[PDB]
Amino acid sequence: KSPNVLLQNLCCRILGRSEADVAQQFQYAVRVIGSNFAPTVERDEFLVAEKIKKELIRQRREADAALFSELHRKLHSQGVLKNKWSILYLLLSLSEDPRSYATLFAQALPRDAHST
Amino acid sequence: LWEAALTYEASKRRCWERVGCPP
Amino acid sequence: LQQSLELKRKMLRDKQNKKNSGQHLPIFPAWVYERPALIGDFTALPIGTLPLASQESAVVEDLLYVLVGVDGRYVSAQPLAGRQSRTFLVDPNLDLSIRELVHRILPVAASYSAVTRFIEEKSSFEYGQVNHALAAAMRTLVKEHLILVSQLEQLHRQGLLSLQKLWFYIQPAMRTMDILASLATSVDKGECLGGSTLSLLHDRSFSYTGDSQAQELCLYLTKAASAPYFEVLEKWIYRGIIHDPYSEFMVEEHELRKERIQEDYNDKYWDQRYTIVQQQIPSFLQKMADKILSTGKYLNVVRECGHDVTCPVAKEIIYTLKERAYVEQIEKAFNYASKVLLDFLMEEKELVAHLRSI
Amino acid sequence: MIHELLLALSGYPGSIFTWNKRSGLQVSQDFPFLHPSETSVLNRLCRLGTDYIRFTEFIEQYTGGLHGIYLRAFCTGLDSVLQPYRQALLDLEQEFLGDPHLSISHVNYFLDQFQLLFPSVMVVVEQIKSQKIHGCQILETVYKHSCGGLPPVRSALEKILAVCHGVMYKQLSAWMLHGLLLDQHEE
Amino acid sequence: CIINTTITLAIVVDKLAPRLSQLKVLHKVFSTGVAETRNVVRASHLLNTLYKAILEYD
Amino acid sequence: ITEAALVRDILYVFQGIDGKNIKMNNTENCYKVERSLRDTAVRLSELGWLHNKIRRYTDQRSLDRSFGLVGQSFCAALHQELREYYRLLSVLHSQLQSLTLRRLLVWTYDPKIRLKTLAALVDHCQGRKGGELASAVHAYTKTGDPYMRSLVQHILSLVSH
Repeated sequence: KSPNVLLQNLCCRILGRSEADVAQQFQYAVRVIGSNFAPTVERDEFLVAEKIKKELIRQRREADAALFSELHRKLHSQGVLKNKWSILYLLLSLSEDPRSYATLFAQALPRDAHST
Repeated sequence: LWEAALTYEASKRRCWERVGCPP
Repeated sequence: LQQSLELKRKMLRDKQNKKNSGQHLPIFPAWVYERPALIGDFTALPIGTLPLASQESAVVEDLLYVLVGVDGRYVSAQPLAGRQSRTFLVDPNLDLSIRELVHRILPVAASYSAVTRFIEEKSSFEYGQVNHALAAAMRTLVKEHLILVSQLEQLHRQGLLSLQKLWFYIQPAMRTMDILASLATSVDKGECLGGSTLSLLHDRSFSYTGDSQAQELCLYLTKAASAPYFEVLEKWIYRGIIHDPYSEFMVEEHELRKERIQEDYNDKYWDQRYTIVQQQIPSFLQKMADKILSTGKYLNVVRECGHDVTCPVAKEIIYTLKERAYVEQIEKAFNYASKVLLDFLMEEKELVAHLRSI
Repeated sequence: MIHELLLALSGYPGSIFTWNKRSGLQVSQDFPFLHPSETSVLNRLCRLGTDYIRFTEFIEQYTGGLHGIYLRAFCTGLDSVLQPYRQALLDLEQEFLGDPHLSISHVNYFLDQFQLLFPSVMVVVEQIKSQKIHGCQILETVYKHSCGGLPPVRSALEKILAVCHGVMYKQLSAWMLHGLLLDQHEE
Repeated sequence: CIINTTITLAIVVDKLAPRLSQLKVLHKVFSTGVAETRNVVRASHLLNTLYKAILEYD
Repeated sequence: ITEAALVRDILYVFQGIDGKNIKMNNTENCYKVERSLRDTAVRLSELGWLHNKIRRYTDQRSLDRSFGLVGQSFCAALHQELREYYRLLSVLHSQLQSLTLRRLLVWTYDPKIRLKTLAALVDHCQGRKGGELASAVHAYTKTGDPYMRSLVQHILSLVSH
């Protein structure tokens, strides 16, 4: 498939509808996904792993923070995933706490120092 | 399509003389 | 480096002869101080650095070591810690542009070594309850400083890093470690323990108010250092207890039961038993400092006979800037201790009938 | 030594982990392809296999000590207490079946909970062998260590005490109820 | 279940534990019934050994 | 010789074992290697020196029956803290086959503060038994450091039982 047809499958997955029904939200999804296609930060899985561990430690779930360390190695063990940074960066962002400041902590490199 | 084929019925067989990729 | 052991012995003796009821106050063993391990500081091509384009790549990896505590092949850390401004020795025969350039980068290396020593020194038992927490809040800021340099080293593996690129990258770390080194030396130089190290952080929060980058670091360190001191206030304002194993609180309790017992000769209590300590007020609680002492003063004279303290407030007290919550929580338990002790005195052992009989 | 180690810890030796009646399981210490540090971790794991081979030899030899019933109840308790070590070994086998390269530090972390329980029950067997502890004094012998203070060790010896209390209650429900004793040379 | 799940030596021996326990009793019970010439003593001794050997296991 | 050999060397010396290029196992003063070589090994080997101390004590204390009910339980809690350090050594070995995160300093930062606390609990509780032994574990939990506060107060809950 292509990403343009594949975005419409996502709009039919989240909103339970057919592609002939939902077309105003897909119109918005093309606006935000298009013109923001290229990756803006330098890719490294190490910083994202050390942030998912920090997040799982912060919720007093210290047992899952080192189970993630055994789950992240199997991704490298199998080896059919090309961009492991992007999917982890996405899965960290959609994370909810079952139950502040970030300019102080470690952030990704801006890619602006290089002549892109 | 491939993730749709990925929902298949798996064979849970194994031997000692077959360690790597032995379905 | 050794006069700190003298300092630790003096503060040891002070807490020891002060708090005479409990078991001996905790200490570290001596080797924790005597290790050079815990303090962060402790074939190489003799071509006289001929090749001009390779000099940048050689010195920048020596820089990637020197940013985080390690002497380089060409840069070298001088054997001070006599002073605290730890200077470095670059190789003489360098490109002067490069030698000057790493001279501009080395202040973040010097402002790192004076931070790790502060956290290593003020994590000892003699420095109270709050100067422990001030050296506690700086280490999450040490973590990011290391993470940048490891990411730059792994980028340097690909050859896509320059000395100018590195000098561009480290600009936030040059500021943040400098504010931590300023706070470290300001707590060390003027001896600041307990409430005195809670005043100085509140002063630097007013120094940086319009930057909003150095303010947020400093305001984070204030709320983190205010956690033990305000928790003693969370007992002393609501109950008569000051648990205070290191005498850092604004209120100390004298054992002047020794002179005045079974007859209160001084009628001891208001005058000589409960005193306020002036240097251990954190300079933002001066406004009700008399009321803080009198609040717990009103509770314990009930606690002498009435075992119950029945404070229904039990309000969590914490430092906040811009917004004054810790004034009225003091006023609430001050109103309650005053109301209980008064109405106790007027209903129970009534004062109108005794004055009538006088 | 990934499968030979699970086999030697299963109690079947092999001429890397050379069984010696003096030195239990013993690696033969001179290898040009591995080196002295992993040798030490292997020796540390061979302590557990040494204890397991001595336990299974004691149970096979005395399931019927010198002859008789109260220590017969002791061994029937003892193999059932050693059962989770077997089943944890069988779980290691499935995990090494799943992944082809897992460490010894992986095995060490999984078996360091039996690394404690085995030398603690060794002294419980050793006092019975040394003092020729006859009949109902075995009940006292396991109970004075049922004041253990490793909580796994206390519970593991409690299971053995419950088992051999079974044969104590069995003889007592004969003599208190039908009036006859049922004891040959034990009491 | 061999011909139709993984199976090894170390699984089949632990599966056959409560059977290999019962066979060892037969190795000692039959050993007295094979070690003996008249037809009355060879049956009387055999039948008496069983009544002794179960009272061992009570 | 290479820093990769130094990595696998220093990983076994994390366990405290004698390695290839670093020889001295705190017999005379401390661990010594024989510039990534000297200084980084002299960094990381002190975690194995910590391993040597807090495991020497519990290897002796589990072999002493006179230590009592409150100190075989103290010996149980000190073992529970060591198993998770071997878990960290397990993940340290598994990422080798990069794993040159400045020679594992973030990976061995969270052990070293915990181990210098466990070594403190070891050598302050040396010689004490009975109700005096739980008093020394309580003589560490006025530490405002919550990583050290939540550690010893967890060890108090196992000792005080």
